[PDB]
Formats: sequence, structure tokens, C-alpha cells
Amino acid sequence: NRAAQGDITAPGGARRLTGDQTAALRDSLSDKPAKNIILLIGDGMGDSEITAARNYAEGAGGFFKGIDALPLTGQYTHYALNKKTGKPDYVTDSAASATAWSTGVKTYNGALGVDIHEKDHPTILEMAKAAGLATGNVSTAELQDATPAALVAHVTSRKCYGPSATSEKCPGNALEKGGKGSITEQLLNARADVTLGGGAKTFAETATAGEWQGKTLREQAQARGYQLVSDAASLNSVTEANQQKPLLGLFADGNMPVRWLGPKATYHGNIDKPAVTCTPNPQRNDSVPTLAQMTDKAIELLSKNEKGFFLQVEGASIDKQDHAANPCGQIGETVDLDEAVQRALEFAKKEGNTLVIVTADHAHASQIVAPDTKAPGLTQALNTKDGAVMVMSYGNSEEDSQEHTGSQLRIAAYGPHAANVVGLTDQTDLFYTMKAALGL
Amino acid sequence: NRAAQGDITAPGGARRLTGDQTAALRDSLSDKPAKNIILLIGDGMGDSEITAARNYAEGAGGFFKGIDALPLTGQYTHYALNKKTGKPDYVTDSAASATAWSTGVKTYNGALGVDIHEKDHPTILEMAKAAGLATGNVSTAELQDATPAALVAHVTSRKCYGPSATSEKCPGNALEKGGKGSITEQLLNARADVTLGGGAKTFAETATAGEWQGKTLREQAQARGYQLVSDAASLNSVTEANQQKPLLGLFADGNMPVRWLGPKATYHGNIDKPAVTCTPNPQRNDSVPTLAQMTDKAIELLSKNEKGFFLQVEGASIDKQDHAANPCGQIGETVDLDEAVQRALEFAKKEGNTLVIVTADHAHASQIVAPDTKAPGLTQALNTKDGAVMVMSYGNSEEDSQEHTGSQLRIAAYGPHAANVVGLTDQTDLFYTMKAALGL
Ligand SMILES: [Mg+2]
Ligand SMILES: [Mg+2]
Ligand SMILES: [Zn+2]
Ligand SMILES: [Zn+2]
Ligand SMILES: [Zn+2]
Ligand SMILES: [Zn+2]
Repeated sequence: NRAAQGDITAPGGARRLTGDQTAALRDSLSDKPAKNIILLIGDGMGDSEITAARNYAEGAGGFFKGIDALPLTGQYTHYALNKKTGKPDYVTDSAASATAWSTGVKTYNGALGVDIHEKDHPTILEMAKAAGLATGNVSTAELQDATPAALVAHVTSRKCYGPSATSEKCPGNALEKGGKGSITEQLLNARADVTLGGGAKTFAETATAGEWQGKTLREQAQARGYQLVSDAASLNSVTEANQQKPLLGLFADGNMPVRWLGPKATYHGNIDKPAVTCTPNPQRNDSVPTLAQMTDKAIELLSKNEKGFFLQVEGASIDKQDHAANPCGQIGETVDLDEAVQRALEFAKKEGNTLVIVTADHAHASQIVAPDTKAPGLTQALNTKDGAVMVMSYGNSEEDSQEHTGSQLRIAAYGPHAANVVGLTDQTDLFYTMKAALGL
Repeated sequence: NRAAQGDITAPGGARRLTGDQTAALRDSLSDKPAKNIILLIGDGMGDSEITAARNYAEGAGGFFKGIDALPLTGQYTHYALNKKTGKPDYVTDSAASATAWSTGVKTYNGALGVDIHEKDHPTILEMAKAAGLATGNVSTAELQDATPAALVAHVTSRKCYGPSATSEKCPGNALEKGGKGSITEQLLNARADVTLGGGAKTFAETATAGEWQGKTLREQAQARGYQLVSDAASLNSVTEANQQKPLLGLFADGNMPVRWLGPKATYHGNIDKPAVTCTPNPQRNDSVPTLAQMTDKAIELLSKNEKGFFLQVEGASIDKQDHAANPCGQIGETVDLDEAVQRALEFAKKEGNTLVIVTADHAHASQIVAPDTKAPGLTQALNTKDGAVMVMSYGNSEEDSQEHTGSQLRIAAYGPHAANVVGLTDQTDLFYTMKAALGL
């Protein structure tokens, strides 16, 4: 572990290390092939987000048993491009960044699986499937959202959820104009073995052309042999997932509900309002699977393939709650991701040939500031595990969405080929790292 | 080399890695002793600050030949303590943080070289000297400032620069009350072989007790055998520095001048004012030594000791210009630190037994944001090396000083014992890493 080893007020009591690390780090370095990869993404989970959640949930000297437990660490860059000039755009969205690690090419904000010239490039998930590996795509967001969509769809705008938006916003991609289709249509073609998340709403739309013209996208999925599930009990009862019977779990109309409840941050909230304690969200029913439960099921089903598997797992609402200036929502989604990381690491340590990677798509707004801060944006005081107040600040937007930031951020890894995240890297190096680890 | 491969618009063109890193990382791991340590601190140089400076000076896909070139990387925590309760204080100042890496014990904001019970703890510099090693203390700040002062002074408040302030603010430390004296008086007693920086102003004060009562602190230094220098020519002439003839360089009245000028960020500055291009500060001339020049001279003089040396080098005004909401000042001080890191790494690679560490004391205010941002704080657009606009935001204070933030941040190392910075560590682990590397 890397918790403080004793009394933080005494000499050495805040140390996270118990002895020299050179031998242990040598033991962590393997260049043998990866059989499997599990990539876990905390959307908007910069170093600031990791630290705030640790401080609140584990205490300043505590330790995330998942997120903090991966031994090989570095910092990576995630800048996008300006579509017209090809020059860097220093603050990416989720679409350009997910395109970078899934294809190895930089692109413009809002693009999925295409470059600045609108040309398609293959994804790591498509490549894994072509090599005979099992494939998984898990998220707490609607499945059409940028982070899961980038693995399975090639469209010129992330807004192209279904046929209706695609005809308006991506006419080159629209099925009735000869394109590959909307995000949801391309997801159904991609046919991952396991796809789990939200986003049932768009499946009520009808196709405009092709074999399933006039049928809903839900009807199409059923006709094409998918197993559709909608709650925890139906998910748990699934005993196989493969190309004959692929699994599609749709657990909410839009995004899945967050784990923790608290109030929104406000102007001078740390001064004028009481300190807050986060609580379990009553508007999340127990019939909704957790991220860790979805991860466990995916691992169980995918690991039956003896050649190997690729799995991406996204803690999507770290970012979404950071936009909403809601510390409890944001921290609870970080704690939720840590639970899923623990399931991945436990599997990987037993199996011995699995590369596990934990990172974020970009940095975000939240900052940890002094308790008496008088700031111009939105603030809130929180009562942490240590029995002390922490203040968080959201200071980069006068509009009601706090925005992404451009700082480089932590990437961490465990298992074969994990050395390739150490030092300064780029988000596009992660594509090449995964490709080489699996020998694709 | 970790610059982008080539055409960032093309597949693989933004990669920083040319191949697998496993073998090279194995070669980077040594548990042999360190003969020497060079610790470089960018005050306030969080991941955001590194990224902003790289984007501006080197381009998004560029590479700092010093800062980015250390192979072994992690993230460390720098929380302080509440003096009364002993619980964490999530946002440190410069005094508590410098006390943590130099002594191995956490303390309260504003403390130098003492714990929450006001007990003195020996510093890494005092320990190195006691073991017969040479010692250096270099900064672009006034030498009484917290970062250099923590190595050589034990006081209950960082405000205790000289006799006057100490009598008022630290009566227990005042020389005339039976204490050990002001920061400047304790620095003169500590007698490092090499001390270089600003802060001549306080040396005009006169002592209130002791052997040198009624003499200025400059006169005291002269009487105690110090070699006093004041400019680049007088520094370069120095041929030796040791306990018989210790070196004290005082190159400015207060802080040394910054390298680059630009205007302060303003409300809606990215919207209402044109983008800024930095320009050199006319106050810089060949008579004021640069941080890299001070670093090289220190290494030359300290390396005469055949047992070894400990050297701390501080890029102090990254933090000070971040407080002032001045991107050009902040960025130019980061470029300045990169030049000094290059000198340290060049020496260490030749010598082969030198541990070099680059990190920060705490994170800071500045954020990289989208060009069209409408923020409630202070903002500015900048024209970067790429020929594109970057916007920076300072959003955490309604007062004229933008404030520290609590996020964990990058620590990087090269040489013997460098494995001990990888993964999650605490700032107090850095004390123990340095102690064990030198076999103290
Ligand atoms: Mg996302
Ligand atoms: Mg300082
Ligand atoms: Zn995102
Ligand atoms: Zn976002
Ligand atoms: Zn500082
Ligand atoms: Zn400061």
C-alpha cells in the first residue's frame, strides 16, 4: 500500500514508502506479450480530481486501493487540432481525445474515429475483433456519448446519436445518403461481444434506409441476434456473450444515475453555507448495476475467449458532475471508478498476462483551495474523512457549465508492457502501446 | 527525446515514443549509492504550469530538454497540518512544504524547520554538512524566502527575515530574548559552502545581541570569513568555496528580476484584448547571473569535495508570477528553470553517481482553457510557438493575489535511487529518499 504509514504529525509518519523501491520496480517490468487489456478511463479525472476524491473519501494520507495501486506512472498530453489549420487546439473535448487513444491519430474537437480530413481510421476494438479477440465497451454514460462511441463509430460530429441528428449534422455519414450511418447504427454493425451502459432513448428512432428501414434500432438489435438486458437481475442472468449472441445492456434512457448526492456549489458557498457531507443518491435504484458490477460481468464473459480480450471501462460522470459544479457527484463517481479498477487489478494479478491502464481523457475545472477562500466562481466546503474541511472551487466559466482544462495528467499501468506509460508521453502513444502489447 | 514524431495531423505523427521502453527503464534503475544530489524546485510548478510553459515556448508537441527529460516519474502529495488539531490542511504554503522535504516531518503553514509542537528538526543540508559533504543553496528569490530558508533556519513564522521582524513576529526566536535569531542570522550560522540568490535588503539590519551586536548583518558576514559577491563578474572570479571561505552571493535587493515581460491577465482579457507575445525584460543583463549560471558555478565549486555534495536550486518566481496573474512572467521563469535542469542533468550523466530530482512545492492557480472562454476571474490570450492562441485563467481569488491549489503533482528523477519517486508518494518521502541515497 501507499497510505501514510503512521502518525502524520510525527517524523516519518506521513511516509507512503516502507523501504527502497528499486527491486520492486524491477519486478514490475515485463516485456512478455499481453493476452488481455483492460483500459479504465475517468472522464475529466485529472490529478486535481484524483486528489480531491482521495482527500474526501480516504483522507489526505489515505490510499485508493484501485486507482493509486498501479506501480508504473507518467504524465501524458491530450491536445486536439484545429480542423482548418491543423495546428494544436490546447483544450480537447471527449471526442477528439477518445479518437486519439483508440486510433493513434489526433483530430478536431467533436470528431469520432476520423481525422481532420474526415477520413476514417480503424479503432483498437475493431482491430482486436479482427484478430479473434473478445471485445467489451462499458460506460456509465449513454452509449452514444463520445468516450464509448469512439471505439465503434466514425462520424464527423459527436452529435450524430441516431438517424435524425445524422441527416442534419453529418450528411456524409447518413445511411440514406450512402454513409456508414449514425453512431447507434455503427455500434450495432461493430458487434462487440459485450456493450453495457445507458442510452436507451436513441434506440426508439427508426432507420431511414437498409435492411431494417422503418424498424426501430431496438427492433434492429433484436433481429440481428443481440441479447438485450435492462437491469441488474437481467444482466446477472447472462451466461455467455459472443458473436452469435452479443450482449447489449441499456440501463437508463440517458446517462446512468450517479452514486452520491450533494448540493451544487454557489458563489461564496464556502463562506455563506454550511459544510456538506455527501450521501448515497436515493434516485439511483438498486436495480441499476454499478460500474464495478458491469466490469465484473464483462470480465467473466470475455475471459472465456482463450486467445484474449480488449475491454474499455468508463467512469463517465466524473466529468459530467465537474461541468455541473457538484463536488459530491464528482467525488462519488471517482470512488465508483476506484471500485471498478480494484476488480480489474484483482483479475489481472491472478491471470498474470493482463495489462491494466488507468487514466483520463483531459483535465477539468475543479480546484482544491484554502478554507477561507473568497473566489469569483462557485465554491463549496466539504467535511472529509479526516474530520477537517476541504474547499473546492470552479472558476473558469460564467455560463452554467464549468469547462475542461489543458494540463497534462496522470497515466498509470500494471502488467505486461506497462513501462510504456512512464515519463512524458502523448495520448496517441497509448494506441500504439495497446497495439504492440496485444501483437495486433 | 520525447517531442512529437512529425506531422501531428497524420497517424502516429504526435507520438513521443519511438519504441518499447522496458529495456531502457531497466537500465535506468540503480540501487548503488548517490555520491551527490541536485534537487531542483519550481515553486508552484504544478502539471498545469509545466504544460502551459511547454505549449508556449516549445509548442504542444515540443519537449523541455531539462524538465521533460528525467525518465522516472510519479505524483506526490504536499498537504500541510493544522497547528492546533494536527489534522490535514489540504493547501500548503511554501514554508510547510519545504520543511516537509528537508526534514521528513509535516508541519503548519508558515513554519520553517519546526513541527506543530515548535520542535526543531535537522535539515538535509545540516545533515549533509555534519557528514562531511559540501552544501549548496541557490534561488532566484530573496534568500530569506521560505524555500531556501527552510534548509538553514528554524523559526515559528516565515516572516522573520531579520532582527526587526523577528522581535515582532517570533519573540521566542529573537536573539535578544535568548533565541537562535532571525532567518538571516541563522543562515549565517548554518554556513553552507555555497549560497546564491537575492535578498541583500535584510543584510542592512543590525544585530541586537551577540558577538556582532551593533554591526550590520553584511558586516557580520565579512567578519566571519564569507566571500561576498554581487554580480556575474565577481561570481565568475571565485575559485574555491569551503568552510574556511564560504561563498555568499547577493544579486538583488529583493527577488532577482524575471526573464520575460507581458501584461497582467484581466477580466475577459481573452475576449477584449489582443493575444500577447512575451518579450525579454530589459532589467536582465550580463551583470546579473542567470539561474543556470548560478547552478553551473555551484556544481563546479561543490564537486571539489571528494566525499560528495548536496545542492538545492529553486526557480522561485514561477509561483510569484502565478500569484500576480502574469502568464509571460510565469512561463519565462519555467523556461529559466528548464535551462538550470539541463546543466544539472549534463553534469549528472558525465559523473554517473548523481541523483537529480525535479518537482514543485505545491500546485497553483493557472489553468489552460478554450480560446472563447468567458470566465469570472482573470484571463489572457497568448500567441504560442505553434502559431496558435492559448488562453490562461486565474479563477480562485477576488483579491489581487491568485492562490495555491491542493492537487498532487509531478515528481521526476534521474540516477541512483530514482526509483523511489515512481507511483504515489508523499513530500516527506523525498527527505527519506535523499537521506538513504547519500547513506546518511
Ligand atoms: Mg465520456
Ligand atoms: Mg519559493
Ligand atoms: Zn471528457
Ligand atoms: Zn466534459
Ligand atoms: Zn511555494
Ligand atoms: Zn505562493
